[PDB]
Amino acid sequence: MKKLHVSTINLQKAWGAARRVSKDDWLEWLRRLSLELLKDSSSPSLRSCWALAQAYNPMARDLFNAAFVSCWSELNEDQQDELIRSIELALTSQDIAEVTQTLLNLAEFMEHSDKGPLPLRDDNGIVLLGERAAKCRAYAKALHYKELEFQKGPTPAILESLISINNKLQQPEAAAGVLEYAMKHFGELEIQATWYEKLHEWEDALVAYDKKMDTNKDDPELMLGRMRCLEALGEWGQLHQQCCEKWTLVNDETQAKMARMAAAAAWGLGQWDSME
Amino acid sequence: WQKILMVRSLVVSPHEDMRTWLKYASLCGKSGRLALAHKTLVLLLGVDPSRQLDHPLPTVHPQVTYAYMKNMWKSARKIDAFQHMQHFVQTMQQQAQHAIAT
Amino acid sequence: ESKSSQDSSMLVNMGNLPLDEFYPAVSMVALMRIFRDQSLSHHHTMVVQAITFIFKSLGLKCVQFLPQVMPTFLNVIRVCDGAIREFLFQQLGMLV
Amino acid sequence: KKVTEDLSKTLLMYTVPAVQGFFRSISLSRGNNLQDTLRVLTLWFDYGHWPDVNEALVEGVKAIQIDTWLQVIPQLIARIDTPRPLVGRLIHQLLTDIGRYHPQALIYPLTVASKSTTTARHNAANKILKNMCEHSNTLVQQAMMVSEELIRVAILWHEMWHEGLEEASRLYFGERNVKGMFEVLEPLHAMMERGPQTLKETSFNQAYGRDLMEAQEWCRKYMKSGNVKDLTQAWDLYYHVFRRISKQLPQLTSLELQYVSPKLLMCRDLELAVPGTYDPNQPIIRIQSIAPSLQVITSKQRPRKLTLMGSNGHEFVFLLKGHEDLRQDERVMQLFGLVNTLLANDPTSLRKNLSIQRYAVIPLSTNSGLIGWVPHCDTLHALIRDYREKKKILLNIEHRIMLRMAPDYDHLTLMQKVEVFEHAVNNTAGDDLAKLLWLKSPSSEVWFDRRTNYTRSLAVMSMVGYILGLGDRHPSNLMLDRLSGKILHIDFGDCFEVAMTREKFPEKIPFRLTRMLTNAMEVTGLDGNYRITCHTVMEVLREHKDSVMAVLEAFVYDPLLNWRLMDTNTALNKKAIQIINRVRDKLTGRDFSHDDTLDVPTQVELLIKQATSHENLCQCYIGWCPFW
Amino acid sequence: VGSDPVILATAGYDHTVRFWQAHSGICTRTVQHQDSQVNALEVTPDRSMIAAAGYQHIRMYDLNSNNPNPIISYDGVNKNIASVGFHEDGRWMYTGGEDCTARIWDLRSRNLQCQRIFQVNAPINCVCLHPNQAELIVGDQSGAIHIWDLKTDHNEQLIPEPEVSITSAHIDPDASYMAAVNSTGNCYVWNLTGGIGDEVTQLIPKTKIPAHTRYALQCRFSPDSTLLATCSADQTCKIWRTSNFSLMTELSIKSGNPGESSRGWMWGCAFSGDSQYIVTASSDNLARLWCVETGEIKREYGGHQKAVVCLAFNDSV
Repeated sequence: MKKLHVSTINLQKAWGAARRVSKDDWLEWLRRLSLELLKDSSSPSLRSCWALAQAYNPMARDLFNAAFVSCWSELNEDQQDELIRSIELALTSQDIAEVTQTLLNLAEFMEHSDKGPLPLRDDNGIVLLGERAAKCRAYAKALHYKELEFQKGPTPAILESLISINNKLQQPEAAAGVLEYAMKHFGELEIQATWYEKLHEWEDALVAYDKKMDTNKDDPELMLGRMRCLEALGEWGQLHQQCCEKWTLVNDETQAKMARMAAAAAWGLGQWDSME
Repeated sequence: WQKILMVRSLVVSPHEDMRTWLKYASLCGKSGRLALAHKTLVLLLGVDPSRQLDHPLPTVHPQVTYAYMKNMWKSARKIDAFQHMQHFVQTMQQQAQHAIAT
Repeated sequence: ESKSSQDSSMLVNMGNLPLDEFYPAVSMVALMRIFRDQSLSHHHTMVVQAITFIFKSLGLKCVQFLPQVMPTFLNVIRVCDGAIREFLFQQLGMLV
Repeated sequence: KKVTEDLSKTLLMYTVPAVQGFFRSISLSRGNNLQDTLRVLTLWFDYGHWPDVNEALVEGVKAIQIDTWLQVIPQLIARIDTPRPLVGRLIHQLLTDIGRYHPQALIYPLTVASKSTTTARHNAANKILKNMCEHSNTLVQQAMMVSEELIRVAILWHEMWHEGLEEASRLYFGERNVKGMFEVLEPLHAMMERGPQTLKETSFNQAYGRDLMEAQEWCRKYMKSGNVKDLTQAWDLYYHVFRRISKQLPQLTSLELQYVSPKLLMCRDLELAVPGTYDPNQPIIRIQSIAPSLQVITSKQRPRKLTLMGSNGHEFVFLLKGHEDLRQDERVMQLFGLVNTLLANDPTSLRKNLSIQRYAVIPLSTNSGLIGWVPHCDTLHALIRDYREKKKILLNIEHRIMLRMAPDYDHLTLMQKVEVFEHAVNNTAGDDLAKLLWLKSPSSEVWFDRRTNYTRSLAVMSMVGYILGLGDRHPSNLMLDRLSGKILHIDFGDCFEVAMTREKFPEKIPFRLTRMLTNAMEVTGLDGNYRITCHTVMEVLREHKDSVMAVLEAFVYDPLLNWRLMDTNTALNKKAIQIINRVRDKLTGRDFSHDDTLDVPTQVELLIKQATSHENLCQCYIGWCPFW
Repeated sequence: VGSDPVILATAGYDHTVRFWQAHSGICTRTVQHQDSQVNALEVTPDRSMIAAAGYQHIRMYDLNSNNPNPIISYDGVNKNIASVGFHEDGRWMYTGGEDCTARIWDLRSRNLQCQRIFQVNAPINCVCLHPNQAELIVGDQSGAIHIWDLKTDHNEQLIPEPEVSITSAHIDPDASYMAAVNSTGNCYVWNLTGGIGDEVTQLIPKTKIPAHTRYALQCRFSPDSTLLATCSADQTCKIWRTSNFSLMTELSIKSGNPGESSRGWMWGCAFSGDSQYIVTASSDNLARLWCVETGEIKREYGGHQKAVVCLAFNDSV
């Protein structure tokens, strides 16, 4: 029945994107295809073909392990081709960017449950891009993958992407301990200001900025970020002073940015025109 | 709460608000960040930076007095913290049954 | 920060794990039944004639067995209760 | 004397004003008594024969609200035998004051206490049982009634004979003890002397109990004759049925309820609450039905799986284990109610939503009793293999290496054993745990949270079990929920150092973080929530170390559990005085250096650090499986 | 081994004692040391015969009687007799066990036990009987060095790194220093005072060697007292000149690849009769006779199915 899948891996490919619901209609096809593809027949699966095509809206929605049976049907090249085609369509679903990103990621798990990990593995990068498509799977399932690549190997970059997602997953202290461990390796340079910022340990970032702000003149960032501590520190006078002290260096950027904090600063001390 | 009270500042002095500042400053104390609260505690009293340990603590707001005290207990000096208490307690049961109007 | 929880305070997944424990087809077979029964629990056009035919398929096609067939009746009965004779004449000639 | 009585004054002289203050805390204590409830009892069990201490402790009764005492009811039951009668009577008195309402906690331990080998207990019971018989009788009966054929079904003669012959033989071969060896067997004879009353008793008495009774006299023949010829005939006789019976024990699965208790197979719709389940604030859940199949786990005693219909129409799965005392954990779980309440107060512990699971614990003998059962939970121990097996992995492959490399293991020096355990764990995969945990959870957050939930609930007994010194945690010693994603514990037998106190393989780890568990959390899940969580724990109690002080010291001094000592040792207060500093050593944080009362985190860390040592690890018992 | 001046013996779990000669490349003779690990390969320093420590036994064999049977397998022990040493009489033997007590043996006394016992506290790391041969010095696992007298029994307790072993307090025949290689991988060095005659030999710290990140198995004085060669759990010999305590010649059995197999550890590392050659017991089930100068194997002896901790290089010559 590979010819069917071959025809379906064609029909599933269909017009990727062109536009969005069509990429989904490509899936809706691919679904109904996979349905009519009958899977391995597996007549029970084959039974669903018309049934899922009856309507069958949520039934037609899954269809989840349909492709599994098909992906379990080998033609591994054709599979890979389809997988690539899928992966391409999944890049097109990364370009979708929404719907399959839900569904395909779902098809990831079930496969990833099946062992079954076979397709495109690791592929985790775009897996993260789907997990960068939207949000919570794009956290929960993502953090998994995120950690998971992190298990293939650590990088501060991972950590950067990583401890972030904890709070993107609202898991605050997990983020910290990572750093806490990461401290024990990664890394001095790794900008713990940005971290402490993302940690919202402001005092630590303060000197951290101060440290780097000792090093050079300011990245508008650093002044901001350092003073972003102070406002988060609640600290005014410095925050007051420094933007008052340095208002000159400001880019219109730094201007627009700091002016806020600056507004916040002088207001903080109940100067007005200063802020104003 | 700052951002709150920041607003709520624009209208009212902290000098009425003090009670609000407290569990605030308390939670600020519980934030571990005393200074800020302490800074407010100063502004709350408008008197007595940690300057002398000898400053009789002005009773202007006994609770506010009470407030910083256990902060001071929390703080490095729990000696004076214990100390002005009795002093204040002195002042209290002195002031208390005396300054009574029925 | 809490109260909006506090003040406000399966078979798929129960199937999702055993799927590999057995034939995926079996699990595929397994998963087949549920969504049907839901759609059966739902009442529409379809109240799922076409699948009652495909319901027929499994029981035939699967040939057996068993238990995931068991809860289906109770619907089917209450479906035939819900029926709405059109399905009956089938359901009847179907349940055959 | 001069001082001691001035003391006796000063003791009492400060005591009784304190006392009312307690009952005047209990005025406002009001929904958490216990620290108070223990104070009085602490006193009540010391100075009570003094009238003044008797006086107000009589007095505070009338202010106190009964549910206070309804907390400590079991301990109150334990000390019913306390001699100095200004104590003892008021116990009975106040019990007799208590019994009218809410017998439902009272009943069973009293129904248990209804017998005593030290009689004063069941006397005052039989007294207050009689005092309670006046109204709740049928229930008191139905309490007894069930417990009657509970405890019967709870232990089975053929096994009793099975075990006894093994036991007896041990005394017989090991000690060459024939004398007290009767006291082994002949009470079972004296058991079967009251007759097999049931199928399984009789059919056993028939098909087997012959040789027993037969050789019974042969052993009595041997008593006087002192010639093993009477006895060695007796032996094979015993063995004859026995060596058969031994093999013939694991024929027992989920028992047909006629063979012993049609008597309970009668029991229906009693007025009587589901065991331990009645709380003062809800309607009783009466027992409604029990299935004619009642099942037995294959394990130490072949523990006995119970299921109970409720009058509310649910099913309450219980377990039962003969010849294992609950009284430890009977009170231990009780501790946790507070412990939860401790955390119930703390915002973040509340926000972080921290608890210790618990279950129904109601001894029948000392050594038997009601164990509620919660499904969706199991030992990690299985799961490991469950992983391994479905993952097609050789069980001991780790330690299999450890012999492969080092069959001399037990005989090695540390650095060796270390290197072994190193080289072992050097070569071992660590993901086995989480992998299924991933899989066995239907999705990531689902997974994630469980991990979280785990990782947290982990930290609890991690810290808590440390301070209590709860020992022997190995993948069997506890269980793991699948759905809630929560660890659970069992195997609480070790109390404080009993795990290190025990001679062979003292486990030098304060509680098990082992690499899987370690690995079990988020990536390097040590430093994350966990240690921070561990802080939260270590935090809270070093305020509340008070409330726990009385708790421990109470059953630290539990007399029926003080002979844990002799059991551990294989006088009373004095020995169990010792650990109560280690407690404070821990509870302070002064445990490590008595110079410092240590910080949370390093103390936390140090406890981690202790839990870190491979040395400690590799020294631990192998069946405990540190490398796991 | 009988007529053989240079005697290189290699042991471990093996439940043998595989005898070799550092000039062979060839198995010299074979003893079976069984029921147990070999704890150490210890001949009476006079080369009388070799008592090989097991689990609750030593086993007396002889260098000079080839492939013998135990003269005494020494019992009255819990676990191994871990730290085993002789008074250089060669009759009188002074052994720490896994007992945590100090056994005073008269071996040619028929009695299978030690003629005396002293009780140290923490599990015994070492036995070094001071060059005076009147002073027992024992290490323990908390790193509390019992400095002990054969006669007045004084327990003097050195604790250079507390709570953690000095794997061995080692004896150079001078005892200018007492260097005790810790558990942790840092060997302390303690100038031994010259009141030795009255059994003083005070501990004057010179060096805690930055010996090893991970555990340092043993620091080895050149019997010359010249060099100090540090055995390792992280598998390196670092020779810190007993004079200078600078690395002279490393034996890195860290071999150029990190975690393999635990490629074997620096356990004890020979000072040859000239202290120019160095034998490395290891996890390798082998031992490698290198050159203390250049660390160059003259002859490596595999006999073993079991990691070689245990070595004997004995020249009484």
